[PDB]
Amino acid sequence: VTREAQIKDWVENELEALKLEAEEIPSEDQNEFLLERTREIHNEAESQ
Amino acid sequence: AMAATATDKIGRSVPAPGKGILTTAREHHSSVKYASPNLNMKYRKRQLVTREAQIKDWVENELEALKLEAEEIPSEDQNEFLLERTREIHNEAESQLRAAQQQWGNDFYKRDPRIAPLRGALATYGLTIDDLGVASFHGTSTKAN
Amino acid sequence: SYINANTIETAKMIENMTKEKVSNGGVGVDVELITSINVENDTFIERNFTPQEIEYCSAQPSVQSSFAGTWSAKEAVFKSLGVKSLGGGAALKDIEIVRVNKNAPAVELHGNAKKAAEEAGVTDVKVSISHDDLQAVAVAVSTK
Amino acid sequence: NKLFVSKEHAPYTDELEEDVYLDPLARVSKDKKSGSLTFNSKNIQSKD
Repeated sequence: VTREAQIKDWVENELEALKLEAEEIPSEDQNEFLLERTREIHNEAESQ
Repeated sequence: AMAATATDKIGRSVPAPGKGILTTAREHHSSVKYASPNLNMKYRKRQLVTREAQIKDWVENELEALKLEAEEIPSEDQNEFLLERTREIHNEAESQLRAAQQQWGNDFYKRDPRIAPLRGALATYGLTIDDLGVASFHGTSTKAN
Repeated sequence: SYINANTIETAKMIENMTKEKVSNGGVGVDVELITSINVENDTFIERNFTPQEIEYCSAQPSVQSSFAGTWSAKEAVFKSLGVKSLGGGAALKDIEIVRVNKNAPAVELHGNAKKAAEEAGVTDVKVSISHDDLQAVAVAVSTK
Repeated sequence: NKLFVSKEHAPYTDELEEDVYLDPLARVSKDKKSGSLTFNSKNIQSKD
């Protein structure tokens, strides 16, 4: 239950950091960056 | 690095070789515009350094709680409680550091369908598919093989 | 087999803070995992260690386990004082651990860490260190 | 006397054999015509 809280926190901080990497991408083709890279954070949250 | 086994398809020829070991190079390519950060070792190492801090914290809080359980024990035979139960927190600290290493170092690619077993195996030492130097062929001197 | 040398020291260091030595004194438990110490990196080692602790730790069998033993004592003292910050970042060079070969480790504290200790009411600062291949635990008591 | 029914064909054709082996997410679907589970080329290296 402790370690599940830590993973919840971990996902927030990688969605904050994925917002701060999507801005530098031109907003025409940042949809396909977010689709690729939220799926990667879904996986890493599942694994943990 | 890797060691696999595969069968082939529906047939009626037991000595006929097949293509079934191709599955060691199975990966998804639908979404191959931007590089997966799970392959970057710097990233993977950053996540481990983070999780190592959390385990350091975790050990403190179980040594605070082991002090608050040793008091209620008569001080004659609390030595044998501490020996037994610091050793148990040594183990649980080791398991968690190994499990974190297993997750970012060794098995980063086992639940990523965009990384082939063959590619992941070599990526765990910073090798690329372009470093597989030599292929040792079964090479039986048969037509089919 | 089961109860190794490291479990005797860790059991003895949290048997010296189970309400006997800790009557009227702020206590400080810190562990640091061996792996998180980077010896080859010279920015971390120069700014957070004295020339007396680099000369000692470098000459030991397990250089990375000995730096993690000392680094844990500096984070055990820094908590035991009670003080939150020593101005800006963490420069724990000021808190020195003089580890004599086959001798209990001494704490001699200089600079801005000495001032906030004598101001808080701190005469002597004890510290204990057990270190091995994984964890490096450090207990400190600070009495008047 | 039909509990046992030999398959005559694989779920893939010899044309899709390699494309299926290489996609970890390739699954099998009821074929409208034949009524039997096969790999369709639309479900191989598919964004969905």
